Amino acid sequence: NVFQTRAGCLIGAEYVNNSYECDIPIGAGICASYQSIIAYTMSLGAENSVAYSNNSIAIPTNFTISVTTEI
Amino acid sequence: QKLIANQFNSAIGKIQDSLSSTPSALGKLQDVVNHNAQALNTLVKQLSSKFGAISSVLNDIFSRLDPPEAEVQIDRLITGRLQSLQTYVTQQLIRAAEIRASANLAATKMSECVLGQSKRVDFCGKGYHLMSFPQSAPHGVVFLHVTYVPAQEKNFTTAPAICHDGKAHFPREGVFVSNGTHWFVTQRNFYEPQIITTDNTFVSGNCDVVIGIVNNTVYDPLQPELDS
Amino acid sequence: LPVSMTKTSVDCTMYICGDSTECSNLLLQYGSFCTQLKRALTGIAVEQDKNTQEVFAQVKQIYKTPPIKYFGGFNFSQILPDPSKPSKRSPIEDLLFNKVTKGLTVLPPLLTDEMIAQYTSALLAGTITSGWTFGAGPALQIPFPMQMAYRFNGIGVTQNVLYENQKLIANQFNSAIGKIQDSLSSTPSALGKLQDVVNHNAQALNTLVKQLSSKFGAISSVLNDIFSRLDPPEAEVQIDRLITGRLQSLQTYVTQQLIRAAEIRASANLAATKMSECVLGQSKRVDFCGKGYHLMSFPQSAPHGVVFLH
Ligand SMILES: *[C@@H]1O[C@H](CO)[C@@H](O[C@@H]2O[C@H](CO)[C@@H](O)[C@H](O)[C@H]2NC(C)=O)[C@H](O)[C@H]1NC(C)=O
Ligand SMILES: *[C@@H]1O[C@H](CO)[C@@H](O[C@@H]2O[C@H](CO)[C@@H](O)[C@H](O)[C@H]2NC(C)=O)[C@H](O)[C@H]1NC(C)=O
Ligand SMILES: *[C@@H]1O[C@H](CO)[C@@H](O[C@@H]2O[C@H](CO)[C@@H](O)[C@H](O)[C@H]2NC(C)=O)[C@H](O)[C@H]1NC(C)=O
Ligand SMILES: *[C@@H]1O[C@H](CO)[C@@H](O[C@@H]2O[C@H](CO)[C@@H](O)[C@H](O)[C@H]2NC(C)=O)[C@H](O)[C@H]1NC(C)=O
Ligand SMILES: *[C@@H]1O[C@H](CO)[C@@H](O[C@@H]2O[C@H](CO)[C@@H](O)[C@H](O)[C@H]2NC(C)=O)[C@H](O)[C@H]1NC(C)=O
Ligand SMILES: *[C@@H]1O[C@H](CO)[C@@H](O)[C@H](O)[C@H]1NC(C)=O
Repeated sequence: NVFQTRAGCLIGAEYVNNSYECDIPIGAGICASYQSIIAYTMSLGAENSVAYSNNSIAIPTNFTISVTTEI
Repeated sequence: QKLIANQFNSAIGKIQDSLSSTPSALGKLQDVVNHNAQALNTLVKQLSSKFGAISSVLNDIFSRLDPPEAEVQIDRLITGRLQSLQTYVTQQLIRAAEIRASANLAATKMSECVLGQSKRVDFCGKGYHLMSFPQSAPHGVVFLHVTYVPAQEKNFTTAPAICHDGKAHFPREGVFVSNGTHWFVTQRNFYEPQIITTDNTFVSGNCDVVIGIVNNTVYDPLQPELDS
Repeated sequence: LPVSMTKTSVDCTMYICGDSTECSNLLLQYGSFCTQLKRALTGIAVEQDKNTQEVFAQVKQIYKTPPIKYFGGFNFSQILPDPSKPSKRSPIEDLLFNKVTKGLTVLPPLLTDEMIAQYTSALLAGTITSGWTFGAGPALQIPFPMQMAYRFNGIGVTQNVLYENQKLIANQFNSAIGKIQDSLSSTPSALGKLQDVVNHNAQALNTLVKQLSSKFGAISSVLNDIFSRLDPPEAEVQIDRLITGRLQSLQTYVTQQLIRAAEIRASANLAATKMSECVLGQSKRVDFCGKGYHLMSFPQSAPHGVVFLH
């Protein structure tokens, strides 16, 4: 398994078309992870198209109380 | 009130469990401790370096060589150890400046999140900030940010203004929404439809200027009183 | 605002000793200096990656603008991505990109320019289609005129003021966007901060390389020349003087890199705060998100930095 990347050439992992969140940063948008060891292009996030129109409004009908920690 | 209290209690229990189970969340203070220990360990270990001299033991250098050359060797040892010590001090100064910046940020967070409610978005956690709670930790502080998060949204048809008797009525505090046949005025962050009256709307101008203005009646509370 | 500098790494033994093994053996007597240099540079690199991540990765969703781009007369073509352009960069972003130009290595950044462009496009789509609601929870759509009426009401001006002269406000906004594009394309020193970052890095590297030709009080600056013209007993002295000079130069370089990394980290923290408090919401802090009463801000990606349109 030999893969050529922008940061260098990586030996020991195979490139996978599937995209996951970054696990071990490599460089130039490529990350490696252990599922054997695989290399992939990191995914920024899940796409979400907002239903925009000039006469539609979305109003929340409920709420949730959230607690988060900052260190 | 009961639902909000239950949600708050469940959230606190969940936070306790999450800290109990996730080790990597509390990694910043551990990194501080590791950095200090590693720097001190490296400084100690540097003592066993020859620094270009023949021996790393100072008294061995005195004893095994003549003083004319032992002095040069000891000068090399002394300058090497001074270089090591000043490198340690410089790195400590830089790290101390970083920690001072972090502590200033922590004090600002305390003042603006714990001692009051902050309108700054994302400063006191994700969502609309309600209140915060401080907790002490080794070499640091932990904040418990309580936030309000909207949920279960619903589609509505909205209009900038309502045209009535040739007058344009704008929402005093809320927005105009319609469920398909009737129009109501509701507050922006929570769905509470209400009858559009003259008490929760204000009039400004005629209907030929506003774009998207729609036709609907506006109830007047006073009319039934003098009707009788 | 600058966000990150270039991730650089140095080969200690290669920089100081070339291809001489005796020089490396002599260096082995000096302890773990090269180890400290490696640790410092690795920390700087991961710090740069973290700076970019904190500044730009503020949303967990990738929002898309609707195909029908009519927002009540407001023209956003100058800041929205250009599908015709292969790089999918906005015209202002393209102008910004155009206007900014051994033993030593430069590590590529973790996030490519396309990913940062996608982040900025997601931020713009979220702040255009959903107002500021997407920064505090689920994205709730709202017509742009009503969002702008919200923002006018935020600064103490009633809704009717905006609704009665919407067309004038839209024309003023479009003219302002055109003027800011022209001002960026005309004034050459507007982007001086990022260029100073690039120039400082290049100058530091060039000075470090140039220092390698200094005699440092020895008879020659060439290592093989000394090893070939002199017998050992004074050769150790000459080589020791050379290698101690080169450790001084390298340590000075690392110290300045650490200080500059701290400065860039402070700038990146400021940029992240500005993103959160001006792009994801409306700020009442005066002179923080531009001169005057703040309405909304638009982010634009730039080399080694970010540009805010207040
Ligand atoms: C409000 O209405 C819009 C459109 O009527 C909804 O958007 C649709 O969502 C479905 C679900 O994926 C898509 O298949 C459609 O293509 C969307 N339509 C448009 C025009 O984008 C939206 O989901 C509704 N909001 C809620 C909360 O139900
Ligand atoms: C808002 O959401 C809460 C939950 O987050 C809803 O509370 C639930 O109500 C149903 C029926 O009343 C109960 O069966 C559930 O056990 C409740 N959940 C909890 C956690 O107690 C509440 O009903 C929602 N409000 C509206 C108007 O839909
Ligand atoms: C929109 O909401 C209004 C008020 O909530 C609805 O009007 C009422 O509808 C109920 C049930 O259909 C009737 O029993 C009432 O008599 C109605 N009130 C009046 C004053 O007419 C209306 O039906 C809703 N429209 C839709 C499409 O759901
Ligand atoms: C809202 O109500 C006004 C007043 O009835 C409507 O204006 C009328 O429009 C019709 C047809 O366009 C004209 O023949 C009348 O002379 C108008 N009356 C006045 C007083 O101007 C208006 O069209 C209504 N809006 C909508 C969308 O139907
Ligand atoms: C929005 O702005 C763009 C450019 O700022 C406008 O595009 C111009 O359109 C006119 C005529 O339609 C052309 O003569 C110009 O050459 C165009 N400029 C550029 C840079 O392409 C556009 O018309 C405006 N309006 C809309 C709805 O997009
Ligand atoms: C909203 O936009 C659609 C198409 O983009 C247009 O047909 C319609 O007239 C617009 N609504 C108003 C009130 O202008």
